Amino acid sequence: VLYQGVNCTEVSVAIHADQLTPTWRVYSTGSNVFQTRAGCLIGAEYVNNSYECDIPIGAGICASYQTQSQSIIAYTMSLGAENSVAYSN
Amino acid sequence: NSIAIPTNFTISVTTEILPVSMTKTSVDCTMYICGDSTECSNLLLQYGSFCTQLKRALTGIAVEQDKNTQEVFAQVKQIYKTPPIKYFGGFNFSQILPDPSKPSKRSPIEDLLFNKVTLICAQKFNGLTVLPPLLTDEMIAQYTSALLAGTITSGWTFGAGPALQIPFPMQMAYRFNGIGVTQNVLYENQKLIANQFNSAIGKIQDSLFSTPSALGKLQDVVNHNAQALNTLVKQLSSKFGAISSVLNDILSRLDPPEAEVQIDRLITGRLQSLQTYVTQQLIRAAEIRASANLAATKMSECVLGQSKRVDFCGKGYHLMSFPQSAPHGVVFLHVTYVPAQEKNFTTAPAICHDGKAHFPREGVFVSNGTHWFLTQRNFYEPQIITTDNTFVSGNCDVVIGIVNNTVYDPLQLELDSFKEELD
Amino acid sequence: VLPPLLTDEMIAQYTSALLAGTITSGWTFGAGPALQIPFPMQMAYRFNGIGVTQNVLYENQKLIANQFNSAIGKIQDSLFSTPSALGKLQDVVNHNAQAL
Amino acid sequence: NSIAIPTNFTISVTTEILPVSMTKTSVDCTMYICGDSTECSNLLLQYGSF
Amino acid sequence: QQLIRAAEIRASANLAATKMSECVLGQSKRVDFCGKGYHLMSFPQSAPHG
Amino acid sequence: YEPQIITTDNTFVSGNCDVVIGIVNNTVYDPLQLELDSFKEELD
Ligand SMILES: *[C@@H]1O[C@H](CO)[C@@H](O[C@@H]2O[C@H](CO)[C@@H](O[C@@H]3O[C@H](CO)[C@@H](O)[C@H](O)[C@@H]3O)[C@H](O)[C@H]2NC(C)=O)[C@H](O)[C@H]1NC(C)=O
Ligand SMILES: *[C@@H]1O[C@H](CO)[C@@H](O[C@@H]2O[C@H](CO)[C@@H](O[C@@H]3O[C@H](CO)[C@@H](O)[C@H](O)[C@@H]3O)[C@H](O)[C@H]2NC(C)=O)[C@H](O)[C@H]1NC(C)=O
Ligand SMILES: *[C@@H]1O[C@H](CO)[C@@H](O[C@@H]2O[C@H](CO)[C@@H](O[C@@H]3O[C@H](CO)[C@@H](O)[C@H](O)[C@@H]3O)[C@H](O)[C@H]2NC(C)=O)[C@H](O)[C@H]1NC(C)=O
Ligand SMILES: *[C@@H]1O[C@H](CO)[C@@H](O[C@@H]2O[C@H](CO)[C@@H](O)[C@H](O)[C@H]2NC(C)=O)[C@H](O)[C@H]1NC(C)=O
Ligand SMILES: *[C@@H]1O[C@H](CO)[C@@H](O[C@@H]2O[C@H](CO)[C@@H](O)[C@H](O)[C@H]2NC(C)=O)[C@H](O)[C@H]1NC(C)=O
Ligand SMILES: *[C@@H]1O[C@H](CO)[C@@H](O[C@@H]2O[C@H](CO)[C@@H](O)[C@H](O)[C@H]2NC(C)=O)[C@H](O)[C@H]1NC(C)=O
Ligand SMILES: *[C@@H]1O[C@H](CO)[C@@H](O)[C@H](O)[C@H]1NC(C)=O
Ligand SMILES: *[C@@H]1O[C@H](CO)[C@@H](O)[C@H](O)[C@H]1NC(C)=O
Ligand SMILES: *[C@@H]1O[C@H](CO)[C@@H](O)[C@H](O)[C@H]1NC(C)=O
Repeated sequence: VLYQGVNCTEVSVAIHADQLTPTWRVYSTGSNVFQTRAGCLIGAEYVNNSYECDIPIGAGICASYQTQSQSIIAYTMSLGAENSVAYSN
Repeated sequence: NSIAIPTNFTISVTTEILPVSMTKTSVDCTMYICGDSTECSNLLLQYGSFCTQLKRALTGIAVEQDKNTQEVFAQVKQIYKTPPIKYFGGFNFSQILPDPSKPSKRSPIEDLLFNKVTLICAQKFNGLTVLPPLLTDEMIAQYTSALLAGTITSGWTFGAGPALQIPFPMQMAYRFNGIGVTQNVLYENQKLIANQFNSAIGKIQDSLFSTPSALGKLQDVVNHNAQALNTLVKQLSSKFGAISSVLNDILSRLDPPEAEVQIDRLITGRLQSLQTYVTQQLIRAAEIRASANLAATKMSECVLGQSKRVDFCGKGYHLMSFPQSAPHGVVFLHVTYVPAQEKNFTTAPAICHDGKAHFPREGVFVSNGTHWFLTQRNFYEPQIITTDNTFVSGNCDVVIGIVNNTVYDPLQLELDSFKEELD
Repeated sequence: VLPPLLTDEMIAQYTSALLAGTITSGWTFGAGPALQIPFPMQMAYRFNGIGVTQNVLYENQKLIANQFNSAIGKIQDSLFSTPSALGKLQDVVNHNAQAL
Repeated sequence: NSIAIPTNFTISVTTEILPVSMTKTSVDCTMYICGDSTECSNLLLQYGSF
Repeated sequence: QQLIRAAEIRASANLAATKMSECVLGQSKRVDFCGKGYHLMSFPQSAPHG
Repeated sequence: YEPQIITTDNTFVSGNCDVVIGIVNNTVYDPLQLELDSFKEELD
């Protein structure tokens, strides 16, 4: 889940205090809470491996279900393979 | 029989600014109409699924805006890089290429464009939020950089297959053949052309720097969406016939049977305000989509190729274009060949030699008063009229305005010299 | 109803300028300074554009001019005799009048 | 191995008609809704900046 | 309704401007863009609202 | 890629060798001149 426009600290506090309006909860364990510009993403592990965008989240971040069993991950999307052209005179 | 032919040329760089994307908004229908009020929400439910349609319309717009940005900039299969040595025949691209010393890695012109146009919902906290774009400004700059590196190092080949390196002056030579000017014009004047290009780029920076209105097209989009949201928020203070614009005051002072009447008056007013806002956003979204489609077409035809469509890729004969990223849009720098310093010559449709009518193969016959020459149409370069330059069709009695002049046969001259002595 | 910024005379003047440019300078006035060219040579270039050699135009110049003049007369007869020819513009006028 | 090649040609002139502009209208919102009526105008003000 | 028609007219005007630049101020190799047949040239004429 | 011999039919001449940047030295084959040295090589 993505809580739009909010700091993860504020969401974590709202969960701790039993203040958050929706009554369902996401496990929210260590390393599954990731701060994006879109909002606070809970339930996906952020990795440093870029891939093609699958499910867009926002602000450069996409998520996908990958084998690493399988889980939902978040990553900064890749724009393409790099190709340095052998330019010369 | 009077024709004017350019004897010089100018390399001109012009700027075209197009919107690509719109601010992506999202509205919590229930909070806006019935903010934190159960009684209002329960009355709101009697109007059916209007909040749901409004939600879909705004979601569809947000998705479309990301589609528009992706369609305009993500036109390159790979992210291309320039060589470590940025020498391109004397053409200085340092003001359009990424500046590696600054954060965000934007070119000097992109940095200027971003500075000229002006996440946390500090403002308008009435259920109205803004979603970030899927591609960040850095990602757009990276696509622009890839497109620019592709054009500079591979010309038009990266847009129709694998990138193929070509020396930049030869790319320009091909572009000159495209407009209809021979390759030697570029090579003979390569230094002049590079200097005119570099000067024109400096003028682009001075024009954008000194003219506040240069980017008005993008600022208008920002201003119109900001005004639309400010108006939408302002409608909340209206009473619409109710005793008060604040639901907490209505519920605080009145019993449910009266509060429902005052609340329904407010629900009607707020719901009409949201329908007006969404309808206007759909119309503007359609306008932006059309602009984005034009920008994508221009990207493909001006940047990833050479276009023979008049005024499509700037004023003049199109040579090449370079994209630059801008907030909510794209700026194209169009490099064109503009004829200059034309000279007034006498012409003729054909030359009559021995009864044959000679027509030019690639050019126009001109006369500098006393002598006839064949020249390329777009650049004065007189050449001797020979059987290699012309073709023969028919006799001299058909063409209107045919003039009498010698056509030189290159081989016959040899026949009279090779065995002039017989032995 | 507000009047347009350009009057019908100003539009006619722009149309006249564009037509004079095309007739006396061909395509050159649209990409730089206007360069005069004899009209039959402009047509010869246009023939090379479509992929027909210049001698076809010069050998048949009188036929081509006659076919052009005939076609223009037919345009006037078509517009004069067909009330529906300009329906696209009349529909715009009718729709805004109906809306008001 | 059969090809057809034109031996003559016709110069043809056709007509394309396109709208460019629309009648420019202007509406006095207050006169239309509340023509020369102060009481109506004052009630109209409660609908905000429509 | 006026905003929707205005958008339609804008699209038509943009097409007309494109045709002016490519058909009148040049020679187009786009099939059927500047009339039926191989394009040679075009001439504009003014018309009410178009 | 379809390499062909560089001849006076494939190229055109404009100016001298001291203007173009990066010009290289290579033979350009004149098709007619070769005949002139074979057709009457023997003089009679
Ligand atoms: C390609 O063109 C750029 C200009 O568009 C050339 O940049 C030049 O960079 C040097 C060093 O940064 C500048 O020198 C100094 O600039 C400051 C102002 O920032 C000035 O106060 C100093 O007196 C000094 O001039 C230089 O001005 C700048 N050139 C221009 C025209 O502004 C770059 O060198 C060119 N590259 C090649 C390979 O020719
Ligand atoms: C075609 O036009 C170009 C200009 O677009 C001509 O080149 C220009 O020639 C003038 C006179 O030779 C140059 O002016 C001189 O520049 C030096 C610079 O140090 C200055 O010290 C002199 O006092 C004078 O102002 C001008 O710079 C030069 N421009 C460029 C961009 O190279 C060219 O000669 C023309 N060609 C023909 C065939 O007429
Ligand atoms: C190619 O087609 C054109 C027509 O598009 C041919 O020209 C036409 O030829 C006919 C017969 O020669 C002409 O008809 C005659 O016209 C005179 C006019 O005074 C009339 O008195 C005769 O009774 C007869 O009707 C016709 O006018 C002429 N059309 C044009 C526009 O010139 C041309 O001959 C054809 N070429 C080839 C190679 O077949
Ligand atoms: C037209 O061009 C011809 C050829 O360039 C000019 O005649 C040449 O003039 C130069 C001197 O400038 C002489 O060295 C050549 O021998 C001349 N060639 C011939 C074939 O006569 C001619 O003067 C030019 N005329 C005008 C009016 O500009
Ligand atoms: C081009 O040269 C031809 C041949 O010299 C000229 O044709 C002659 O024109 C005179 C005009 O009085 C006639 O009397 C001759 O009978 C023609 N001879 C031939 C062989 O056709 C022709 O007039 C010249 N054209 C121009 C434009 O000067
Ligand atoms: C191409 O060949 C020419 C002629 O052989 C070379 O020109 C000579 O270059 C040397 C360089 O030291 C000069 O000293 C001679 O005076 C030049 N001769 C002439 C006739 O110009 C030229 O350098 C060769 N080019 C290349 C790239 O090797
Ligand atoms: C969240 O709040 C902390 C302070 O509690 C702050 O340091 C951090 O930058 C904030 N993050 C965002 C994304 O606003
Ligand atoms: C191309 O030539 C220039 C001439 O100054 C030289 O500086 C540059 O290094 C050369 N480029 C390559 C890739 O060798
Ligand atoms: C072109 O040259 C002729 C002389 O050859 C001259 O009479 C005419 O005036 C010139 N054209 C212009 C526009 O001056």
